[PDB]
Amino acid sequence: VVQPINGDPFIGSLETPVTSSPLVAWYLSNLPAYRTAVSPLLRGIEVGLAHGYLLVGPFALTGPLRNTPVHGQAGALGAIGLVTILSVVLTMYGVASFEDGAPSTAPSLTLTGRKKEADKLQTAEGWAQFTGGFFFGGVSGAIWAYFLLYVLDLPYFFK
Amino acid sequence: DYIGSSTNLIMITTTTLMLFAGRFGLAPSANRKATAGLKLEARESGLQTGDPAGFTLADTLACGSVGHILGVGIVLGLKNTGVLDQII
Amino acid sequence: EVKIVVDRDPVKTSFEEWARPGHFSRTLAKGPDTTTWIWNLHADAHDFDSHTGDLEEISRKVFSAHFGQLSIIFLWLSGMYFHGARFSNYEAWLSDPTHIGPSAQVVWPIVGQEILNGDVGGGFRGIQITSGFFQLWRASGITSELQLYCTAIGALIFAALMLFAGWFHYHKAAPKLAWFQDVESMLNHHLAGLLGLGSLSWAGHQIHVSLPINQFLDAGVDPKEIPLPHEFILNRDLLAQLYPSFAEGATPFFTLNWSKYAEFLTFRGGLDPVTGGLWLTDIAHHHLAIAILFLIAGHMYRTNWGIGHGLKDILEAHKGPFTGQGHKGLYEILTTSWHAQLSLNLAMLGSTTIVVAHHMYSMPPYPYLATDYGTQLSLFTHHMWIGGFLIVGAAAHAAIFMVRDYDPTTRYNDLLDRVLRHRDAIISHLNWVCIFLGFHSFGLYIHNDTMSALGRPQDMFSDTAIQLQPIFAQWVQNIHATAPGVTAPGATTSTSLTWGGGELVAVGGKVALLPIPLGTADFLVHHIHAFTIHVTVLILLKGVLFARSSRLIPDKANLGFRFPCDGPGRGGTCQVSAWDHVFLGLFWMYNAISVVIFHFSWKMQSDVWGTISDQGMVTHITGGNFAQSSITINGWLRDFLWAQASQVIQSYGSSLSAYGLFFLGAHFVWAFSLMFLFSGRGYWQELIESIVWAHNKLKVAPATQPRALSIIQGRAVGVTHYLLGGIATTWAFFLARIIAVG
Amino acid sequence: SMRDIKTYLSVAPVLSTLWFGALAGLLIEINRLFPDALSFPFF
Amino acid sequence: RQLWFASKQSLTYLDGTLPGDFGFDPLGLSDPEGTGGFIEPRWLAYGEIFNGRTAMMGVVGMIAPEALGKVGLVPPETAIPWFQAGAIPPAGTYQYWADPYTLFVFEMALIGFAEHRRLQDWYNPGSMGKQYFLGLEKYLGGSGDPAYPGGPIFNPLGFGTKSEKEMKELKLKEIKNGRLAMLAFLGMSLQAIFTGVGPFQNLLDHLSDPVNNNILTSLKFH
Ligand code: CHL
Ligand code: CLA
Ligand code: CLA
Ligand code: CLA
Ligand SMILES: CC1=C[C@H](O)CC(C)(C)[C@H]1/C=C/C(C)=C/C=C/C(C)=C/C=C/C=C(C)/C=C/C=C(C)/C=C/C1=C(C)C[C@H](O)CC1(C)C
Ligand SMILES: CC1=C(/C=C/C(C)=C/C=C/C(C)=C/C=C/C=C(C)/C=C/C=C(C)/C=C/C2=C(C)CCCC2(C)C)C(C)(C)CCC1
Ligand SMILES: CC1=C(C/C=C(\C)CCC[C@H](C)CCC[C@H](C)CCCC(C)C)C(=O)c2ccccc2C1=O
Ligand code: SF4
Repeated sequence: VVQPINGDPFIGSLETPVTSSPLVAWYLSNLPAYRTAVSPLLRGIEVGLAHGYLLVGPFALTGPLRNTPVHGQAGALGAIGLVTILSVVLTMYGVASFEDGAPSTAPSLTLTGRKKEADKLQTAEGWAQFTGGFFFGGVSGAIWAYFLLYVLDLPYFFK
Repeated sequence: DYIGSSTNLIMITTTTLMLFAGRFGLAPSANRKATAGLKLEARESGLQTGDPAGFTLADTLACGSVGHILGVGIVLGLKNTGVLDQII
Repeated sequence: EVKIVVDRDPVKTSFEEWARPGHFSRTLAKGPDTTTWIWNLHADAHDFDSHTGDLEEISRKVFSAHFGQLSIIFLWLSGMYFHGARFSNYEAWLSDPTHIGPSAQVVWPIVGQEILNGDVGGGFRGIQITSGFFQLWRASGITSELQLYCTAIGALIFAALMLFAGWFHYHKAAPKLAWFQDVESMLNHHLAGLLGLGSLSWAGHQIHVSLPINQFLDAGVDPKEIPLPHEFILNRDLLAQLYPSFAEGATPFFTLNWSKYAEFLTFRGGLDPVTGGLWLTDIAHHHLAIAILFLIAGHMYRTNWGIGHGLKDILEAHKGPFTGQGHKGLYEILTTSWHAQLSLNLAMLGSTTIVVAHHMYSMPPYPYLATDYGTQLSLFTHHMWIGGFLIVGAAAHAAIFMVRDYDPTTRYNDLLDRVLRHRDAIISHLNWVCIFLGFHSFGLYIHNDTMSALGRPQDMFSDTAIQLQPIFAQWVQNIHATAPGVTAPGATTSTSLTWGGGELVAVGGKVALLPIPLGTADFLVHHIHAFTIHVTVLILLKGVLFARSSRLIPDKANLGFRFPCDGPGRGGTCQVSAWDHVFLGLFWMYNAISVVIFHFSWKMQSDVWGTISDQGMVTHITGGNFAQSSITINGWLRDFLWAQASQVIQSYGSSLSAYGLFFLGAHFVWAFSLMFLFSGRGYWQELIESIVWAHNKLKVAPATQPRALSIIQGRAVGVTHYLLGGIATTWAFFLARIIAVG
Repeated sequence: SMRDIKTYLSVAPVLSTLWFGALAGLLIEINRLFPDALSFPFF
Repeated sequence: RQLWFASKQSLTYLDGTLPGDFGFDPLGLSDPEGTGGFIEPRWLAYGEIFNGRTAMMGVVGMIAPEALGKVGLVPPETAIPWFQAGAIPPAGTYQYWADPYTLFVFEMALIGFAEHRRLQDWYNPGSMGKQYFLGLEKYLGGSGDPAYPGGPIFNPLGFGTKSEKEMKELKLKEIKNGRLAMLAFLGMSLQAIFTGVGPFQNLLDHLSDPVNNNILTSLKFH
């Protein structure tokens, strides 16, 4: 079940059931970071929403104010601050890596060898759209989790 | 008396059954190899024996000892499970 | 066929070679030009494989050297028994074990050293021992000094026999190569002849000697009035007065009436409440069953009668579903390389020793052992250290195999190739898991130290705070403690008192064993142990797997097993050899074993050992401080090292002053090693040039030109002195503490 | 031979062992005869 | 030639060249390859013959004191079982003229003279007829075979002269009457352990009423 990658053993890896099964390829090709024919803004928005939604729990349950009546607000604010730090880091990486006007450095070949248009994400403008989407989605996702957990007070398991 | 008891017959039965299995091609032997467990092959003992079937003196003792082991196990299991008297 | 074939008079016995040092080496036999020669002479002495490329000669030398080692071991045992017979208080100890301290070494009165002859009791003055020979001798039924004398004489005769056998089997009749490669017959003889019959004979000794003697000993009978061991043999009435089942002889054995022997063949479990050790009848049944198991095992392989499994057939039959037969070619590899066999055997013996150390503290097999705290601590620590060293040696000699014996053009193996073809993935994943374990184990201690220092104890990880309970261990303990009755109906009590089932055994007003509880601190320290072991594995496995090449040095196998570097280029290439990986692994092994023995010492002193009053109030040695204090580093520094060092540092002026002297000397040696570890040889050779000028000035410059130590020798001297200093420091600390306070 | 055994007894570690053993014996006997000395009292 | 448990490897070197050859080597200890030390066909044959010759008179001398005492020709004090004569102190003793241990040194001197003198002929035959030995050195020469010395001293009467095949028949008789004696010694050694009575006395119990057989003597009393 283990074979060379694309029939080329002399590349620095060998295909396994982990890296070549169609089940993994479908899931990884259905993720926002690999939708090469979608505008960077929406791809960044989905990422920001998901990560901001997930970051609420740790700050709200493990912090130094967990046994106080305002623990939910502290957790939400911690999630928002972390999202701000991550957005700053994304902008810095984009500035350092991509220059204005340079062509995309994304691979232009598929498994069979068919040429494809390069991904717009690996550019100065696409990365900026992705970063703005990530920030907006992160704030929205944090707010949504706070609203669902400590405003409506849905009946969860160990909230 | 010990002779004629339940324990005295089980050992004889097991030893006779194992000897018959070993000699008449029902089990591996010196001149009969085996790989999977059911495949009866045909080896050479390499020692002169009067018996024309290949049964060798070192091949009698193997089945003789297997019979003793199996019979002792069965007898002690029967004694512990109840179905026979603990001391005979 | 399996036949005994030798060669007659291979090597002539002469003194000519003794007068020519370096005779074994073609490059050393010339004589010295520099001091380096001398060091080389000792470094290459037992490397037979490099002396010649002939396998048969290597095998013959190995056989003779093993005989020599057996002769030395017999000398050691003869000395132990003679010193026990001549200069000990064993006879007095036989009459009051709980109040008298064992002693078998005495010193001469010069320069004031006679103060070391301390007051151990029983009208005797000397040095207290912790090897546990007294308990072993009592368990063997020994009651007189004459018997010990006879055993020592027998051991001297055996040592002579082993040395003569070495001489004969090397210089007179040397076996051929086919003799050594009969692995089926060797396995048959060592499984059945050595282990099975050895256990059978010892079980017979226990049944016919040890049990009746210990009956009188525990009955309160003066040792000089006990019947002699041969009286129980030629007078069966005397033996039948204690065990009535000896009246019927061996008839139940052959008639399958074995239940008649239940008097001295039991399945009790637990401990004897008088001696605090395992029941002797359980040990006898154990050795009988083990003997049967090994006797049956030693009939599996085929030698001369066409019956039995061939070893090559088993390996070649299993094959693999992954497009090939993986286990094909291992028989040839394992029958032509001494180093690979040594690697596998060293690993197995080293792990077994750790098992022995763990099992002997929790199920104490000798009488009056559990309440002799110094002996218990000594035995556990000793066997831990031995096992660690053997395991490291396994990696070293596996690397030697990879460098010198691996050859895919003549002896191919598919599994070894497949492993070599994903070494990057293996090593990267081990690296990551090491980082994860280190963070989530040591950072917890760091977090606790910070929280405690900031006045926030309610945010710590502790039993009174955020709890991390080891639920799986508690569940396994509960299963084992309630095993007698359902899953093991034939056993009276559990295998150990530590499992649970509230009950305590006390001998002479001292606790032997009792249940051991587990909490947050135990969870933390167990994950620390996991961290240290995984890191040691990372280093040693990297050493073995990249021995022949890497992305940095494509032709490393041409440089050899033991070489210092390949130059300052490529960014720098110091310590790329496999020998350097072994060198680095020794440090992490030391770290791991030190933490293991510290955990053992503190936990046993805090939760097990202690005294008990008439009403049954247990007072522990350190009073249960482990649970709250061992969860910060400051706790280990203050409540363990600083508190328990008092005995060793206050020992001057008493019989324990030698331990204070060794404490200081071992700190000295440890610090001395750093000079070798931190520096390099160019500086030292430059200094030696200036010193040699001065010697030349006065016509005293030697012909053997002085040279600094080689780079490899510098590293070797460094690690050797580091380990000796650290281990000896801990040795003195433990022995003074446990002897004074226990 | 006697020549070869005399040659082997003259090698450096063996001769060092014998020399240091004799010296240690001499010092031990002297300290047994004149013990606990901090000075030279004869003259 | 009745071959007994003869293997394929054993038949190569066993070809009826030695007296009493029947071809029983189920282990191969007499294989000619890889010889050294003691394992060697000449030494093995010599050792078998010598142990048998010793066992002959060993078994004979361990029975006469009891039977001859029973028949009424030896005083009852002297007539005792063999294992009660002093060789095994825990199993009875007798007071002889000097000592249980001085007799050992007296015996060992005389036996060591004979054994050390016999060992030399095995190494270099005929070397005992050279040096002066009170005039008896002209007879202690040998024949050429250490096992069969012969000569006037070892053959005062010519029972093995004027024929050749008769000598082979006598060697074959010696092999049988020596192999029987070793098993007899083993039997009389085990019988005393399992019964504690004189071997000659044990004969009558089975001879008269064959009821007290081995099964009744399996409890292994003192
Ligand atoms: C002192 C013992 C002794 C020795 C050294 C020999 C030696 C020999 N026998 Mg002989 N025998 C001995 C006793 C006996 N043999 C026989 C029956 C035979 C036969 C039928 C034949 C021989 C033959 C041979 C020769 C070749 C076989 C061989 O491998 O020899 C080397 C073998 C050994 C040195 C084995 C030694 C074993 C050792 C004495 C005992 C080992 C432990 C025992 C298994 C258990 C002992 C327990 C105690 C309590 C008794 C060789 C000269 C063959 C031949 O051609 O002869 C001319 C042959 O055909 N022997 C009997 C009667 C049962 C013996 C009884 O004591
Ligand atoms: C049942 C027979 C038997 C027994 C008891 C032994 C015993 C031993 N063998 Mg083994 N061996 C056997 C058969 C046997 N062997 C056979 C058939 C072969 C050939 C295939 C080998 C080939 C072999 C090798 C190549 C080596 C051993 C070694 C050893 C030693 C391992 C260390 C140990 O546990 O010491 C435990 C110590 C003791 C129990 C105390 C010593 C007691 C005495 C000396 C035991 C003598 C056993 C021996 C079979 C006696 C033969 C006598 C006869 C030739 C006159 C040990 C003494 C190793 C060793 O160290 O050799 C020196 C070793 O290198 N054996
Ligand atoms: C106390 C001394 C010490 C320390 C702390 C380390 C640390 C380490 N060694 Mg080293 N080592 C030492 C002595 C030490 N070594 C010595 C004396 C030798 C010579 C024999 C070596 C030889 C050696 C080898 C040969 C190897 C290591 C490896 C490692 C790593 C193990 C992985 C791990 O746990 O990652 C987790 C990290 C830690 C446990 C470090 C502490 C982190 C703290 C608790 C948290 C910090 C919080 C936060 C980030 C603070 C930020 C502050 C901000 C202001 C910057 C780690 C970086 C191995 C490695 O690389 O494995 C992957 C390895 O192969 N060491
Ligand atoms: C350097 C001294 C020396 C030594 C160590 C030996 C050693 C030996 N000689 Mg040699 N010999 C020597 C000098 C020596 N000899 C000299 C100088 C000569 C030249 C004349 C000879 C001439 C010689 C001959 C001709 C023979 C020997 C033999 C022997 C062997 C005897 C073995 C034995 O079992 O003896 C057993 C004896 C003892 C262990 C000593 C017992 C001593 C007892 C207690 C003395 C009691 C005396 C008694 C009171 C006297 C009165 C008794 C009466 C009342 C009944 C032995 C290897 C014999 C041999 O085997 O040759 C192959 C042999 O035939 N030697
Ligand atoms: C007289 C007298 C007197 C007084 O009173 C007392 C006294 C002193 C006691 C006495 C004496 C005695 C004596 C001297 C004896 C001797 C004996 C002997 C020698 C034996 C052997 C004996 C011997 C013997 C048994 C032997 C045996 C053997 C055998 C089995 C073998 C077998 C075999 C063979 C073949 C070969 C193959 O491959 C293997 C086998 C199969 C294994
Ligand atoms: C001659 C002949 C015949 C007959 C034969 C016979 C009759 C045989 C028999 C045989 C036999 C009859 C054999 C046997 C054997 C046995 C054995 C070999 C055994 C073994 C055992 C063992 C080894 C045991 C063990 C044990 C013990 C000790 C204890 C515990 C348990 C057990 C079990 C583990 C016929 C007619 C056919 C043909 C013609 C000829
Ligand atoms: C100290 C040191 C040295 C110098 C140390 C040396 C040369 C060791 C000297 C050992 C002894 C003292 C040499 C003399 C041995 C004689 C046999 C002594 C004869 C006199 C006695 C009998 C009294 C190195 O060469 C070195 C090399 C590489 C890394 C680190 C270091 C390093 O740290
Ligand atoms: S510093 Fe030493 S070990 Fe490193 S490359 Fe230079 S010589 Fe080699």
